[PDB]
Amino acid sequence: ERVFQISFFNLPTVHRIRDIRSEKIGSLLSISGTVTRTSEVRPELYKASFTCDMCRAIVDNVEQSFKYTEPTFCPNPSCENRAFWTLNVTRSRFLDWQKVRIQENANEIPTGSMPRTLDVILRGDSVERAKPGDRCKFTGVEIVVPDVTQLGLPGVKPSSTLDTRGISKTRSLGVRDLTYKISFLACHVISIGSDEINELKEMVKDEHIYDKLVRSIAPAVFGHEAVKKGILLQMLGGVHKSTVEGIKLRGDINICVVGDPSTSKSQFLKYVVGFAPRSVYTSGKASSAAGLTAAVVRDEEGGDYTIEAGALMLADNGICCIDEFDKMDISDQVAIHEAMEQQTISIAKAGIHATLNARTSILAAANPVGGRYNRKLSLRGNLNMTAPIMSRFDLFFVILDDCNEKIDTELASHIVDLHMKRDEAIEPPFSAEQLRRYIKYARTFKPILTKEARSYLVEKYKELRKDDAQGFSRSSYRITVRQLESMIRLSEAIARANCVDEITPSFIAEAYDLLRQSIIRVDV
Amino acid sequence: PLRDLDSEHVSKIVRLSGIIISTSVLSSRATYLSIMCRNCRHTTSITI
Amino acid sequence: PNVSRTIARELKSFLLEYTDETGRSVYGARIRTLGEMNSESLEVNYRHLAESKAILALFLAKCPEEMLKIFDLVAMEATELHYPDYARIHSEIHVRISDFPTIYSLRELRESNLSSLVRVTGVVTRRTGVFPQLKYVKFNCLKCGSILGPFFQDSNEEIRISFCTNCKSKGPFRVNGEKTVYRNYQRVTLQEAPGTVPPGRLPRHREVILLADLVDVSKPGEEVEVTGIYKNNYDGNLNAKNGFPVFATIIEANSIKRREVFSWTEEEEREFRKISRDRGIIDKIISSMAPSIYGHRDIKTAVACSLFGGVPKNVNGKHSIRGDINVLLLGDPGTAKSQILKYVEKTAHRAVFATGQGASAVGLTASVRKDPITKEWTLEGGALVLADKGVCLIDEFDKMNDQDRTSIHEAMEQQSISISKAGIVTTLQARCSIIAAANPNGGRYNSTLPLAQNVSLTEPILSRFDILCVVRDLVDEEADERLATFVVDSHVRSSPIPQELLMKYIHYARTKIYPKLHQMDMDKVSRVYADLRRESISTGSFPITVRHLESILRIAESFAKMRLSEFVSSYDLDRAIKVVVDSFVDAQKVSVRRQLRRSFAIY
Amino acid sequence: KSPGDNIDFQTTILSRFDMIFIVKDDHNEERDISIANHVINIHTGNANA
Amino acid sequence: ATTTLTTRIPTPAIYPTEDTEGNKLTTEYGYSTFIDHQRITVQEMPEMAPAGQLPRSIDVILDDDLVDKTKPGDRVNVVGVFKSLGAGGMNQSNLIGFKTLILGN
Amino acid sequence: IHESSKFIDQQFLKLQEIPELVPVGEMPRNLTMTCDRYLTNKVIPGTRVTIVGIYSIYNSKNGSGVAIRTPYIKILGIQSDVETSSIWNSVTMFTEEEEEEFLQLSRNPKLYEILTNSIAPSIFGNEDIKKAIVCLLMGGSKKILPDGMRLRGDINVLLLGDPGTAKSQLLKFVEKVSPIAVYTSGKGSSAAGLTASVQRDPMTREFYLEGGAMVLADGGVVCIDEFDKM
Ligand SMILES: Nc1ncnc2c1ncn2[C@@H]1O[C@H](COP(=O)(O)OP(=O)(O)O)[C@@H](O)[C@H]1O
Ligand SMILES: Nc1ncnc2c1ncn2[C@@H]1O[C@H](COP(=O)(O)OP(=O)(O)O)[C@@H](O)[C@H]1O
Ligand SMILES: Nc1ncnc2c1ncn2[C@@H]1O[C@H](COP(=O)(O)OP(=O)(O)O)[C@@H](O)[C@H]1O
Ligand SMILES: [Zn+2]
Ligand SMILES: [Zn+2]
Repeated sequence: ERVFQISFFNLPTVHRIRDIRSEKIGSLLSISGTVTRTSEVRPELYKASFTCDMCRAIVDNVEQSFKYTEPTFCPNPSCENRAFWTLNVTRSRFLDWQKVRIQENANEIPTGSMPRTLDVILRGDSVERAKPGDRCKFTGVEIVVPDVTQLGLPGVKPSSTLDTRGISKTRSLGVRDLTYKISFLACHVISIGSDEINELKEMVKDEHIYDKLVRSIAPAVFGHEAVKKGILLQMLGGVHKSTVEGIKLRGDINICVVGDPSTSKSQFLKYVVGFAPRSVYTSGKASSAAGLTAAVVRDEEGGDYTIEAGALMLADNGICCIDEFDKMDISDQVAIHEAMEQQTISIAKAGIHATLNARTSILAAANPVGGRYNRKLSLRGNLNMTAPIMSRFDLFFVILDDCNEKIDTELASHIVDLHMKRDEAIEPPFSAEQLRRYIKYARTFKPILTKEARSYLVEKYKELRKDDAQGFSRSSYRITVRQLESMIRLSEAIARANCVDEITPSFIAEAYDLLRQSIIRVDV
Repeated sequence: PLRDLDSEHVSKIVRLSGIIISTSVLSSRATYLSIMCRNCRHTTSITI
Repeated sequence: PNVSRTIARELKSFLLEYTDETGRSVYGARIRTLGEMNSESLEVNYRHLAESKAILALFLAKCPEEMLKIFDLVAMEATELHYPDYARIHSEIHVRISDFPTIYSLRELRESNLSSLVRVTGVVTRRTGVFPQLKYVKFNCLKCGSILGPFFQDSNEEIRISFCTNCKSKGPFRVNGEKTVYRNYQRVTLQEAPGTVPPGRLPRHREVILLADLVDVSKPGEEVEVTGIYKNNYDGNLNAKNGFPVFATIIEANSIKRREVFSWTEEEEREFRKISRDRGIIDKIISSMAPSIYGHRDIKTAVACSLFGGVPKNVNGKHSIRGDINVLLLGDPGTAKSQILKYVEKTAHRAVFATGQGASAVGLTASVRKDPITKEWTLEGGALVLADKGVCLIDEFDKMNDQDRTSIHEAMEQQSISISKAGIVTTLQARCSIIAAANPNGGRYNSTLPLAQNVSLTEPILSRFDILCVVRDLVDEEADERLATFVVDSHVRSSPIPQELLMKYIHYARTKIYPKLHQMDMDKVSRVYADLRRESISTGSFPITVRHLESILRIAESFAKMRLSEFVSSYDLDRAIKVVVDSFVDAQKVSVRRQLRRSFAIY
Repeated sequence: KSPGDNIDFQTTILSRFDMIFIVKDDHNEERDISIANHVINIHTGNANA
Repeated sequence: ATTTLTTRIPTPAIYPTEDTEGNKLTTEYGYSTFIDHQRITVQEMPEMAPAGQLPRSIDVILDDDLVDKTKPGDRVNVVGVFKSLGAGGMNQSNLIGFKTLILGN
Repeated sequence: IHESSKFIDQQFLKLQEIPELVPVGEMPRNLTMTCDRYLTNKVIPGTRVTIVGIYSIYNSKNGSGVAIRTPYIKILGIQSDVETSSIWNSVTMFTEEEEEEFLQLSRNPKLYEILTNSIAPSIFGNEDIKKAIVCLLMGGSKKILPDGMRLRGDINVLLLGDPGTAKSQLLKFVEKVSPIAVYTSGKGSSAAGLTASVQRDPMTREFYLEGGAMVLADGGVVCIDEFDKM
């Protein structure tokens, strides 16, 4: 009852896998990148019993990495053929074994090269410490593995043969092709990339931090407090399991950002993907449903099937930045909306049916039919996305631009003042060094409603919906129950934002005024 | 119904119903064949 | 190992001795019921034998596969003295080990867990086969006139024999299918359930074997828990694995449970009779049609009548009259129109939740098309074939193309769907009821225009629906007093007939009751019709027509089925006629309001 | 322009059908009782059968 | 198999690359003789067919002469012998039965 | 010695559980089915059948479990619903006691007025329609003129009106009484076309006539509805 695993970590350097060189084979090496798949954890044969078919004699001492079949001695030397054995499945050791696929870091790909991938394999208690879709660091052994598909490549291939000298008068010539791939074998993993509570407490005790967060959730963007609130609130959840029936709810919040081009609306998506650890970014034209939703690899490499970490299965528990949303097709937006009519996702091919978990927020950037925002149209007409996918958005933010010289000189200054090297023009009140960790304290807070709030909230939906009587002035879309449901799950976001366990209606009035601000004029 | 077929009563007579999807080809099988040895010049016959 | 002899007699003594509550030897009940139903399975609780002698439970955990050698013999030994010659019809008894403590997530099964008993969580998917495979093996021999006697087959590997009872000989041995006897085998895919997976990881999945008539006791898409033994399945075709010798594991299932068929019975049927006579159950049933909202009875009344349907009849070999009642649900998108029929998919029997094109298990088309495994060819019927007795639930009825519109129209028109594709020619029964959900063009109801102008659909597909249900906005202080409270109550908290009796009462009626009407006084329908028919042509633009009268009879008898009457009561028509006229009148322009007063004469 | 057919269909109706029958009559008070009372005698009491 | 109607004893002779005496050889291509082989597959005429069913078709082998006088899509009548040649299954090892075809005369 | 040997025909069939009653969660299962001698060609794909058979076991060259076999049925006889749908097969060999009574029916004077009384139990009035429909089912003057330019015997009848008034119903009964009747619509129907459709056979890639109402209805009336939507 004994096996060991040993790791060396914190090596002095990181080698980008483009600079893998065969001069290092069998050496220790430091690697990092993006994990693109994992695989089913499997037994590796390690030490196993092998039994002769000719007599009850057995051997347990093993040859195991390759060549795993043929020990050279039988504990009685005489056999009618000594060399060959059968295994046993009963008396064997085994160790847990896993393959994961790692991809080159998009920050350091060569010009015009593609993001190189290579195969990296795990043994023992290091298994199940990789996670798809995120930065990882490794240390371990520069292994090499036989590869057949290199047949048809240029250059000579080295072929081995057994010699013919000094044996006489006794592929029958004995020949083999030894052509190899360079996988990696990793012994250590970490998910790269005290006085903290004395800061977390220190901020929540202060009265302003919400307004500091609103003007620091995207420091470089000028004005646009509306969207800043929206995104800050979008990083915060609402109780999804809030039912008695045993069916869950869309506790998370969805947002769309809209306006004429040359709005900085696209910058937010870069800031978010630069900042929110469970975030990813898509151009939304260059996409397919089979890349947002997980693909499958069809039972290849002798294992069973494996599931491919689609971009919208990833960004569980967070934000997907779908830039230029409207240039998606009918196919993948319906794939989305079937993944919003249910939190779940379902997949079928080859008869293998899988239902994935999902729970996600979408941040969508969209553009009018002509780019220019038609003030005189409803958002349904202007935006041109069908009503079901225009539903299930808690808010739309809309931006319209024109010359306002008092601002334009301050904006122009803000752009040009930015082009002085790393200057403080975008200095927030406080930085990410506490903001992310404070958000995690806010997440695990899980706050609750109050009697006076709910009794008052029921009247503000009357107040809201009454504005559609005498409607179609300062009103541009229908108001229905989903706006009450939107208003509920914003109540937890501010309650999380303030770290207040049991909300008061004077805070929910700020979410109500955000729903108001979101509405728009129309011509009478 | 096929749903109630079981390894129970394998090679008993079974009564069941459905829709015929397809009907393939009228393949050809023997019922008498006459046979000669190519070296013994010797003849037999087999029936099934 | 001869120690098993000690274990056998210890558990033999256990089975017969074990009194636990009221002093009863509950296994006498377990085994007599085992016998008289010809059950292959005993049921065993880990807590009971572990409370007796924990070393049995440890041995079972450590090495169940050998331990199960002993249980089946001892239970048969007990069984054979309880039932003489039971060994004639049943060869052996399996024991369903149950109540096993160490539940694992399907993720963390690893290197030591194999060759041991385990309880695991997942969702059943990809049921494939029910096939036979070996349990008793015998072979012919060519070189002598007789066979090889019975060899048992171990599940994991084949067998080979040299010896022959007449000779030692080279020539082949082959399976004597004149005697060989086969267990039941099935391959199942088990997948971790979505709602218990930590953030961002993907549900690991395993391949599961069900045996011993446990084939066909689960259907996919439900959470299932099982007791079984996990093992590496060496089975040949494995040297082909390049690189490391990495072995595909499997779970072999002992017991399988659906908890984590529904039918009417003598002790239960009769209470529905007394209930069926108690005081106006119809409006009490309309209340239990929707627990999650306050809502409104005008839709619920239509849904309940579809769930009971009508009576199909023929006029001496032809003239089919549709038993099915069909419904169209319409109104502004914010009103609940999917959730209500989502309850129907629970509460109904043989009921399907169809949707046009993708993310739908059935596409509303009858088709002949590929299946990958063996490139097998089979029909997939439309949902209207899959629900031929019951009801097809269609969401976003407007959002369909040509083909998936002509299909429903052909089904409504004449209840049978053609096939004439891939060389197969058939007409398939599609005698299925419909609840359809639709949305107005532009969302706002636009009450100043008729429904056939408000919706994109034209009158003849629209007229195949006898019942049209409409909802508009309600601005006033009712809705904001009620609805917000029922909505917020759902979040705040995290008279009707109970649901299980309700869903049972529909199935008990439909499988029994065919309520006639007798022509003593029913002629008055023609008199009320002769009024309402003529009077809508003059003041309104769209007609009232025999297709409506036809539906009045078939809606009235539904409440007679709900009443469980022998025949249509004179005022079952009074329920139906209000339910029809508030379909027609609500379908008109706001200028219809005259017809509310004119019809109030009978209301 | 319009969906479906076009006035051209005026030819195939009159030229290629050997009889065309146009069958509407207008809500006659006794007719809708005559047919109704016959149609009642269909649905149950089977008097037509 | 296609030169006599009767199942003549097979003669799997070997192409001679060496003389009986052991010498080398060369090939006099065009003092050797050749013949055209063709097979054409005929399916039931679609207007007599009980329509709705699948097509069913059989393979016709043509010797040197008739090779030039068929083309796809034309209505063709053939006469010949519906031989059932080879020995599938019962010889060699394993089902699908004998290869059936017409020798077109 | 093939030229002194005797052979027989056998056939492979597949039967699947009727899609009207199968699990909502998955595809139907099916069984490989085989039959020999005169039992061949008795059945047409898409007919509804009961098989009596030997449920038997064979080995499949898969590529399935560690050791397993595949089930099959040897048919040892077969029967059916009397004929599925309308199929071009028909019987001309009427019996002596039918001609005897059809002749006696012909010698009723009222016979035309009896059929107009007969072709509609339910429908009220519309005599001027039913009278014409009786004239339809009889065909007409089929005339093989010597130049080949034959003229149709059949007649074409159009029903037009506002809905109701049996304009669709009257076809349904015609689909009962008439030999090899077919009922379809404009735009065809689900997995059926109105008119002759050709496509390749997915295997052996042979062009063939798939189907259509006008192809199946060879020798009878076609019933069409929604005739504007062509
Ligand atoms: N308020 C602002 N803050 C920072 N950059 C801005 C602002 N307004 C405009 N920009 C400019 O807009 C560019 C970002 O592109 P963007 O306007 O988001 O494209 P699109 O309008 O297509 O989304 C940046 O180069 C930036 O200089
Ligand atoms: N009065 C109400 N009470 C509770 N829930 C409601 C109410 N009205 C609407 N809903 C919710 O809103 C949803 C309505 O969606 P639905 O109208 O079916 O979508 P679509 O308009 O796309 O068909 C339902 O799922 C329901 O849960
Ligand atoms: N002359 C009639 N006699 C009896 N019932 C009729 C008559 N005309 C119409 N109906 C009624 O109309 C319904 C059939 O509608 P139908 O007219 O076939 O649809 P469409 O309007 O599309 O032709 C039947 O339920 C039947 O009761
Ligand atoms: Zn040995
Ligand atoms: Zn022998």
